[PDB]
Amino acid sequence: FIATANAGKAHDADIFSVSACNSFTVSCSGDGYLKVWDNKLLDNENPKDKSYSHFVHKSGLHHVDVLQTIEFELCLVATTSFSGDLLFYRITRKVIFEKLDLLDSDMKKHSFWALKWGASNSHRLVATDVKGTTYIWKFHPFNWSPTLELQGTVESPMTPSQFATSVDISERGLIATGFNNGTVQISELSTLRPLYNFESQHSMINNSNSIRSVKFSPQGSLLAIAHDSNSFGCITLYETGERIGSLSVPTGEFAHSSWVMSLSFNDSGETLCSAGWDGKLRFWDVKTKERITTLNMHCDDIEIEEDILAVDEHGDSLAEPGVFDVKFLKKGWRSGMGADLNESLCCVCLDRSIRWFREA
Amino acid sequence: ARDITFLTVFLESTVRIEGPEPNSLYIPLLLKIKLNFKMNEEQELFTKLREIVGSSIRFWEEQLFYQVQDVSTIENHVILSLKCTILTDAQISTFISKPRELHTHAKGYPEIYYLSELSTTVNFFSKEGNYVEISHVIPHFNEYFSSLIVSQLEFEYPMVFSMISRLRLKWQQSSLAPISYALTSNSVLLPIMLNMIAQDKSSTTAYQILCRRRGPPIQNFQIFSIP
Amino acid sequence: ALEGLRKKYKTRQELVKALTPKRRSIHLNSCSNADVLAHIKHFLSLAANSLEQHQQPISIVFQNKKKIHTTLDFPLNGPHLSTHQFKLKRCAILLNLLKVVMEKLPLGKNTTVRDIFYSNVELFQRQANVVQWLDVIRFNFKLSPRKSLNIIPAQKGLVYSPPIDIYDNILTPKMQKQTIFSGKPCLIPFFQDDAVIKLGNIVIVEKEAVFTKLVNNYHNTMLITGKGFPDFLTRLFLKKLEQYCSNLISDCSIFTDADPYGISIALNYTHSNERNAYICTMANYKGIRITQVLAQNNESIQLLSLNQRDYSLAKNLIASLTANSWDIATSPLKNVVIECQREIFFQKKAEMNEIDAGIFKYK
Amino acid sequence: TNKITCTQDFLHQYFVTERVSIQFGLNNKTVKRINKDEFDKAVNCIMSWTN
DNA sequence: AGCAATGTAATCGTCTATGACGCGTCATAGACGATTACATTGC
Ligand SMILES: [Mg+2]
Repeated sequence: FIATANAGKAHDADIFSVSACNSFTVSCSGDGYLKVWDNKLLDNENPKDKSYSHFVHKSGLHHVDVLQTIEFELCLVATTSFSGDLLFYRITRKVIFEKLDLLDSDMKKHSFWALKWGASNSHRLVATDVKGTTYIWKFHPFNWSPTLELQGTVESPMTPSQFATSVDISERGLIATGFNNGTVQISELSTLRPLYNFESQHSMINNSNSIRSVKFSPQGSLLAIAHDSNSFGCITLYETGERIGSLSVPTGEFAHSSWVMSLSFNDSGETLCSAGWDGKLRFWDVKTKERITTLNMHCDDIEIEEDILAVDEHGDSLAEPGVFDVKFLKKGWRSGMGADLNESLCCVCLDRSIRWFREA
Repeated sequence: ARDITFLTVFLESTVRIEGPEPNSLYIPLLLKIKLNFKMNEEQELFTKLREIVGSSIRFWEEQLFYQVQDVSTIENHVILSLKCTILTDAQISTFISKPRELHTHAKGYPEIYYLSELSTTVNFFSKEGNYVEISHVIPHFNEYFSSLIVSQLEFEYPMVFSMISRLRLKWQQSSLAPISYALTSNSVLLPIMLNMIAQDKSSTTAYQILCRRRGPPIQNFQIFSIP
Repeated sequence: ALEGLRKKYKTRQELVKALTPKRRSIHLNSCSNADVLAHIKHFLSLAANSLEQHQQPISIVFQNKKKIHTTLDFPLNGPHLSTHQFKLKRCAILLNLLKVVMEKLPLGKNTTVRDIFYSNVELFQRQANVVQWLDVIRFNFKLSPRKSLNIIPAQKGLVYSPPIDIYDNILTPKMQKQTIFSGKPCLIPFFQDDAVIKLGNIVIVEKEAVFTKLVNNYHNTMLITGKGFPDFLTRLFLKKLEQYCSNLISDCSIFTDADPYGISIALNYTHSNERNAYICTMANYKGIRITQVLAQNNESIQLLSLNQRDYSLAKNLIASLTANSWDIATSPLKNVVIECQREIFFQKKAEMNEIDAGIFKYK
Repeated sequence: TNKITCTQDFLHQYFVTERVSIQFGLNNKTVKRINKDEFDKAVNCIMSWTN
């Protein structure tokens, strides 16, 4: 591909996640630092200038989501710090971080792990806790006075009360709640009844088999699911539940040589992004199920020489860094040559670098 | 065979101790509740009253930590056989009797006066006469015994009929020996420390009524229910 | 009897005063060996006099360690009932411990807590009871826990130094000096903090099972260790090493498996909370972390999944470690906090029983 | 003494709650306490009714 | 195995609702939240 702007030593803890809504490249990180990287950057300048940081929590941030709508210019940011809470933020423009706690006080009693916003096409979000419950809210902006009303009481099917790792929302009505050991439950929006809940088929021999991520495909029929086989990562698709194969590198069959950490579907469902801890990215055609290309990740690719982080705190050489997340920026979101017609990609490596990429 | 009769108290709408003559603690046999019935009756009446008598068994067994043996009519009488469970023969021998011989020089010692069956019976009168009406004679029967246990027969016989003394001892009887074994170190404080657990008046349920009452339920105290 | 007595004493006030028997309060609290023994011997005697002669209820009163009035009496003077009132066993345990301490004090030879518990198992039951009541007694007389009342912990941590001379003053009042031998896998019996140690790459191992493989292989690293959670004598030994013979050693490191328990053990080794006497800030943390087992799993470890209790412990260990400290980036507890952060989100522990390789060797 | 005072009568003079008597269960306020001379006259009337 | 950690239950203080007395005020008690002890976990 084409290696566009990046930023090394962005944060200092671990930068765990990234999200984007055209204007922004919001990315929570380790030591509770939301550092919104304003997306519309010209010339070649690194995005630090547009880096409008704001201290959030001392505990630590893993996930981050953000929803920009077209009303009024409402745009919220949702983080789920390690201590178990829902930190929301009104992002409005030098942006000001104005915290509106639109939740209640009797609900902050358990640790919510991941969340996903569902746009109105009726804005919703789901944020499952570390007990198993798949909580569902409903947004009501109205005059600034939002109220987030709870409706979801989707209990944990697999026993007992294990780690609800992954979260998703279908375009129409479906919610895939991946668990710590297989059992990616499928539920419905307005009935609160779990539909067909399958398991990872290749579960032979007692070993770790988790669900690192689940992500639906645009129109809402595909159910590509990542998992972890012992010390190897794979990909398993479904239709919204039947097993229809498994992505694998040419050579058991594995997509990567390590854990598949995050996925992403493009605008209309032609490509997949397999973010692996091995140190590279593999792109797959959904219909055909071959790999399109391989994208190596290197620490020296950082444009600023002082921002290169090739040695860890302890003293080894993490030259090939893990990739905690990879996200897609839709048609016309970036600024630059061919930005309107080309889709864009973004990744956050383990060497504390957030790197964007342009379609080519 | 000392005999005590309570003043005749009847509200409507005789303890026998087989001990020598005398500060002394009383204990039950090893005791009977035996009331006669008359209408100034064994026929018909008695047959269900017996069962109503058996209705008290919960209070006798779940509450007071006793154990029944038999309920068999003796002519015109109901036997409510009651053997002690907290203070068995071995326990009485170990506590008050065995250290009663070695340490004769020690004073402040209690004399045992065994308690036998008590029979304070009052024949109530009802307008019906020949036939009998029920479902209010149940509270009528409960009231007398509830009043008798709470008020009089518990401030001077704690060990034989009290509710919150026997339970306290059972809670503290197991650890009663090391305390004496680590204070005067032979055994001598053991025939008295049992006469001090029973000789406190703060443990009576009368005190428990008028206190702050922090723990919400205890001592249901509802006896002789309907069959 | 309340019948015929209620007319003398009226209303709920002062009737509880009448029914409550007067309590002859006895102060266990408020010092050399003779001074310590005098109070203990007087206490038992004056408590026994009330029971034997005056038939007056005793009430053992004392002030325990603050986190303060507390009372244990006989015969449950307490009003109504409190399910907690199954506590005369604790009073008997306290009395028996006082008797045993007073009896074994003049003998002049320290006896272990385990020996005391084994002597009378029926009443003491779990050794935690004896351990807690010993500390209560020590604090109640203002006796310093460092200067033990002739009662010592049973000894835990073993060493594999390839000398380690220990010197001490032995009471009986007299002072005597001794020398204790080492050089093979064994234990250093005891030395007070007033006593000091000498010496003739330290590797801490917390599991003690992986320890007895590295002792066999040995591929001159004096190999001081402990067990799961360190005993008091082990931290005392490490502090004495750093305080008298710090120069000779270099780069001592802990080595714990990457569960929340392992990092908690390393923390309890390295950094303690508000109350601290011996902390051994010397030690460095180079333990086998999450990013030291996954990055080697290509050329193997069983791995595991988080339990509900493990996650709760690791999250609690994140609230504390950084509550007052301003910044994660620069802090003495940066590595532990970031490691626990990774382990919480990776959702997999990494026990160390089979990865044992040349990691222990520095370079 | 052998007066034998009723449980009912005991509460009413002293500190009453009328709620604590529920779990304690001493409450049965139907028979009521009967004074000795009034008891004698009452039982005489009851006996005279029978004829 | 000496020394930890935490979850849970029990107790204690405080707030508020209701009843009683001389429409407002005071007393009482029931319910809620906070604090601590015990043990069931764990190397
Ligand atoms: Mg372990």
